[PDB]
Amino acid sequence: MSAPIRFGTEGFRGVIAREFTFATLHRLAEAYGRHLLERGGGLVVVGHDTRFLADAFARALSGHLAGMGLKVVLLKGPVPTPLLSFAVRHLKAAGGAMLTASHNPPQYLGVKFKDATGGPIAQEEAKAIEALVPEEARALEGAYETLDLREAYFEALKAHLDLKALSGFSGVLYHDSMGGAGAGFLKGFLRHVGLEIPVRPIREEPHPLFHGVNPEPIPKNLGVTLAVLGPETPPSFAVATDGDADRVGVVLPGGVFFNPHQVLTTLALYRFRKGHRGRAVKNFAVTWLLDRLGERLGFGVTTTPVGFKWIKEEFLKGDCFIGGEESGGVGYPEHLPERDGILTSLLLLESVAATGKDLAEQFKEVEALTGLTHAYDRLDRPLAGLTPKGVDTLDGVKWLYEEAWVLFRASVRIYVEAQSPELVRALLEEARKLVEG
Repeated sequence: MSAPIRFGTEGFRGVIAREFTFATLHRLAEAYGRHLLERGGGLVVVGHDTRFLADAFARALSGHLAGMGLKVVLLKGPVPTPLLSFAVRHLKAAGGAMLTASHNPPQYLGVKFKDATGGPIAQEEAKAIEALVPEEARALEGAYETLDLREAYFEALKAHLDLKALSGFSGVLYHDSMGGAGAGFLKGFLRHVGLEIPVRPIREEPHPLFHGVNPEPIPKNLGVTLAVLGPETPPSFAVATDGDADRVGVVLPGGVFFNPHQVLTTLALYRFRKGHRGRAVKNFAVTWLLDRLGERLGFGVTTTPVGFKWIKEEFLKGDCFIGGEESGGVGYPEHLPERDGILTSLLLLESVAATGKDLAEQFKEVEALTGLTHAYDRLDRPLAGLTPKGVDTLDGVKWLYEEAWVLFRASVRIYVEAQSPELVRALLEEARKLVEG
């Protein structure tokens, strides 16, 4: 029969013109509209990133939903996922749909749904929408408004930043947009609040092929940025936002990569010292330095399986101050129960200005306070000369060691954290031979 449209951890994803076609988009639109009408209808906000035809798919989805009876607002131009999520809450909409494949290769596109709280829909809602996908659908049209909420988004951001402290930043901020939707948002925000902090753009021009790399802010896709920062000096640094800017990667002077674990713990420490209380939420693949920081300084740490839905559920409890993943996505409860790479970039900037220490130095302080050294890598039974100290199968299989951890996840992906990059590499080499044949 017709091609079954199965979702994959929130939303649908596929290769453009293969599984992700206008025909499939309209079937998904029908499912989503029926789902919303069953709950009272309302306003729906639609957005898209810079991927090829994302704009056309978004217009098609908007028209279809409008033709079904939903009030629709399509955000003007490519927008970061967090702006779409913000718009949903700001406009008091029943939900939102974002055309994006985030950090995935150029050929992919997908639809990611947000609920009224301005964050990813829960699994239960995802299943409900999936169940309503019809075998066949029509390219229904309808009238809708197209709005620009950039200014309002900037005003919302302002409310969660220490502008006085920010003005003290003495360096330059490089912003590698990777040809993605985060382009111009950092300069925009600063200009919006009259902060004369210089922002030097890198790959700012929107590009469906993201200038020849995957819009995932990791070393293999950051060659150009690692080069630009090579001869730079502290406290200047670069933030690289992914395709839809819900994630960020950092590059320091000398062309040194500052990973998600370093970003998350550095920001957790900074926010904690500013007085924020409650617990930090992290998925299963996040550094154990966060757990240690929490035990050392006095804040709880909740560990969840991989999937931001788990972090959002906890945020809505109202007793959290930060939530993060090993992929660069970080959420701030008092802002939105969503990953926001733009706010993450601005908080990193704030931390450097307020503390007077560049990111590398702030992380060194994290290592001092935790008493642990950090090294990490990912590749997709005792190992090396390490004596195991237990196993944890919350999500996948994690072998515990003294000062080292090895996680196997059959999504096979091997995540390793150890005291040195050399041990990390050795562990991966020995762990690998365990999945060979």
